[PDB]
Amino acid sequence: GPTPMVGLDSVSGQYWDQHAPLAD
Repeated sequence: GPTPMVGLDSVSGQYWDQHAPLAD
């Protein structure tokens, strides 16, 4: 998903996915 990290986001192939104000 949209956050500046890596992994999890296997529904769009992107850079993290896990809600909290760096991960939203």
